[PDB]
Amino acid sequence: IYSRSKLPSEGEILIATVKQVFDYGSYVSLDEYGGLQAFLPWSEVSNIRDVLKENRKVIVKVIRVDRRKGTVDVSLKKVTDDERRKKNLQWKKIQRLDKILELVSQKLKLSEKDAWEQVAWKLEAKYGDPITAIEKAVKEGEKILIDAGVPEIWVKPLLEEASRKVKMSGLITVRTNEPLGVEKIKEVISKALENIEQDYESLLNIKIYTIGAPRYRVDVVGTNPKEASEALNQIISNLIKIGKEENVDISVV
Amino acid sequence: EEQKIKIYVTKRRFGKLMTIIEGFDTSVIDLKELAKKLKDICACGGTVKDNTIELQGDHRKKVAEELVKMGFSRDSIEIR
Amino acid sequence: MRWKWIKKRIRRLKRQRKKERG
Amino acid sequence: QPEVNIGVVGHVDHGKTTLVQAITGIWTSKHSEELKRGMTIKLGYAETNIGVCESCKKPEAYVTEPSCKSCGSDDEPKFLRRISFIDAPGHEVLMATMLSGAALMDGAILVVAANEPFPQPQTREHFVALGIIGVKNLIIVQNKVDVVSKEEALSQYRQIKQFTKGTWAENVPIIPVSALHKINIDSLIEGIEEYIKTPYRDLSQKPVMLVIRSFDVNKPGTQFNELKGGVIGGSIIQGLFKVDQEIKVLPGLRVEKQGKVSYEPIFTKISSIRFGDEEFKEAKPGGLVAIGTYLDPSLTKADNLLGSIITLADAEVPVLWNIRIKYNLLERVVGAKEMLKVDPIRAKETLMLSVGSSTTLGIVTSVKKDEIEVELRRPVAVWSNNIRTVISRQIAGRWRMIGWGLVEI
Amino acid sequence: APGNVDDKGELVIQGKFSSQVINTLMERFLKAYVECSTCKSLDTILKKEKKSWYIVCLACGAQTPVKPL
RNA sequence: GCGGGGUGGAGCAGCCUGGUAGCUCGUCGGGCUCAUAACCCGAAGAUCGUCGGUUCAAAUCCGGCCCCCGCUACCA
Ligand SMILES: Nc1nc2c(ncn2[C@@H]2O[C@H](COP(=O)(O)OP(=O)(O)NP(=O)(O)O)[C@@H](O)[C@H]2O)c(=O)[nH]1
Ligand SMILES: [Mg+2]
Repeated sequence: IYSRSKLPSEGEILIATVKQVFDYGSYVSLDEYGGLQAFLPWSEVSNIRDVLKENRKVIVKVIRVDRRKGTVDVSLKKVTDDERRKKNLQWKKIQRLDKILELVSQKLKLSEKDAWEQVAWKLEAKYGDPITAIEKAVKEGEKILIDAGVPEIWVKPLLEEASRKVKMSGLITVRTNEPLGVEKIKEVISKALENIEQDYESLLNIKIYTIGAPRYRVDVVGTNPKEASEALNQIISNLIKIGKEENVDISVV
Repeated sequence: EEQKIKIYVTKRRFGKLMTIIEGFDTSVIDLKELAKKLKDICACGGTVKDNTIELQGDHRKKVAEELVKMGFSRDSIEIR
Repeated sequence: MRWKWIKKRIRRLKRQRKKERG
Repeated sequence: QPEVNIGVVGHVDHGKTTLVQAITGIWTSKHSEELKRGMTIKLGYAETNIGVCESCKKPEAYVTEPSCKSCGSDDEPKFLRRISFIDAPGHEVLMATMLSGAALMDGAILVVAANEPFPQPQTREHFVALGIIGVKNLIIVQNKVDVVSKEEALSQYRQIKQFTKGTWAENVPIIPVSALHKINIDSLIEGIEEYIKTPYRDLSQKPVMLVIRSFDVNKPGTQFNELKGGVIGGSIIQGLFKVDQEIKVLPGLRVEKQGKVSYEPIFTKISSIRFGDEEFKEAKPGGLVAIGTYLDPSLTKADNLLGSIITLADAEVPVLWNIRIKYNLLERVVGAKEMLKVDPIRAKETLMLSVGSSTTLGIVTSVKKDEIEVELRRPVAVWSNNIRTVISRQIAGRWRMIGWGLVEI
Repeated sequence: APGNVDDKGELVIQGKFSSQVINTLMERFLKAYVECSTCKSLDTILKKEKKSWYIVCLACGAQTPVKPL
């Protein structure tokens, strides 16, 4: 994912990948900046073996850009979790794209640098995430491509070459006094956790458990961050309702 | 068990010198209610100040004796 | 004043009437 | 399932739990981590099998596992019964639970410490509680003789043989032990195989039982698909429960309406029956059981329905708020280091009324010769007319056993 | 090393080992499977159940759980 | 085995961003008030756990032990 800049603007947030775990930090590579290797120290981290992994692609904020030597430091603490989702959808977009040029260029036998220079940098102009100036393109026409002046070589090879976990959880409370209460719990949970796999669709796994005696935890894990509470809330809603429509009291913390 | 306490004189307003009580486990002991009870024993004003109780005037012995009455270990209490 | 007294009288009454009721 | 309920009363740290450990093997955990630095805090629990070496000599003949080849020889010792214990605590303040616990006992064993001044506060407090409630099948035990002079343990046996005099305790034998090196325990098994006989219980009677624990089995994290039911721990006394019966809990949960109070009975189905770690289809007196239920485990987490009782659904039992006690006092307060003489009851006084397993607080409305009328915070389900009770007063901050009587309806 | 026992209770170790090392390994055997943890008596039994063996002191009465092997 | 912490008498800052040790419990001096408090200013006190290392300079950065505290939350 070639960049139209040398160094990321400091304080910026982006997707990078852990390259090399050393003792006093590790080297990462900012996937949005031609894999621009940078430096990440423990004073910015925090079971640490699954995010300090060899290749899992983390997200971070740029603590320091020394434009001089050409080195960069980042942190993953300093990443708001309100940033951590938005810039987590932006990811799945920016990688649909990657794939596209990663196969068109190849097909066209050229360069992903000339696939990113040409296709993606001028479709930067026409206000937009280029993958959407192509989602209008493939639907509408190749004249959305030619407008911005996208070298009419990729155009068609583009169009035709056109057509993973996140965890979210919640503390609930489920009281009951019914003679066969446990049972009704199992029920309302298995009726409020129903057809959800298709409603707020394809996610990965959902887990409901007791961590207090009335306090519980629901756990939606998925592929698209902003599919999170979408699923989750809905579930938690239908808890209440069906809980509230089957004599079992339920209430979010 | 194991709850120690310190009772000593603490500068205050009109009168002479307040009384400070510290060392209670605030997760188990409600200082608001303790203070209210102590204020009745001393018949003085007082407040919970952070994790301590401050009483107006010198009531060190009064407070210590009342705390023992309330079930707190005699040996956990020191008057300074 | 009569605020005072009314609630003092009431509290006396209640507390004592609590002690009579009990 | 265990036949009988033997209690292990006594002063603090004399080793009650330890003696239970030499007999069964079991510890009471000492848990909540607190108990692990402190001592027994909930009633401990443990069971064991007593067989006998017919084919050899006693007391050693008194075995613990189907194995005689430990003394004399092989012939697989004959099984006499399986018993259960109830380890109380010993601390002057856990009085309110130990009381509670007695309600399940069919007999007891008084663990005195061989290396500390015989009538120690709680030792007595307990003893008289025992002679008061009715637990007349008693065995005194001289524990820490593994740390004393061969003179000392005999002279204590004297002070004991002399206390055990005027009192109701004729030939309540006294078996010195070493709970630490498990020495002489087999003669203890022979005592408890003689004197603590297993009482008959008419089953036909109304199914009635006392509760003293209850847990949320469910592990931190078990999914909802297999949330195992609410679980009620306690002891049966009269009747017998069976898997799949319809049951209720009394007085049961109270509601809240703007400062009001209102208890009411909980119904459920006996999901399951277990003694020790092994499951049974039915359950009969003597022992503690645990009852798997179908009710929201919230309802019985920490030990909520403590002091509650379980009976036949659609059964006739009073949930009183106000009660008629007939009654008597001790002349002394055997339980303070000080023996100060018991002041007679003044009305409008708060007293702990220990009824059955439950522990409730209440205020005195009536003061006659031996019939007072009490008003209670939490209701008492009075299952019989024969309801023994135990009465206490906050003497010096800590509560103290002062007298008794009989519930009256 | 391999070996079995005489019909007359003798141990024949199919290997010529130094008298010493035998003891060293033997005491280690005592430590882990015979000696009581509580008091060190050596006057013990050795229970066995599904998968848990225990040392059982005839003096102190305690049970040192040992790795069934 | 991990990781947090030893700073005037007590209880807490300051340390990854090396040169300035800050805050509350009473003391002492001077103000304000007719006077007491309160409030204000000025004063007493710290080998910063120890044995050394790097540096111009170490409370501060790197290692060596000595006590102090916690570790992924407990069982019919
Ligand atoms: N030397 C010796 N020590 C013993 C003996 N019995 C118990 N102890 C010791 O006494 C201590 C107290 O054990 P514990 O059983 O908790 O006492 P307890 O009386 O059960 N506590 P609680 O009164 O609360 O139930 C243990 O540390 C044990 O080592 C004995 O016969 N000899
Ligand atoms: Mg104990």
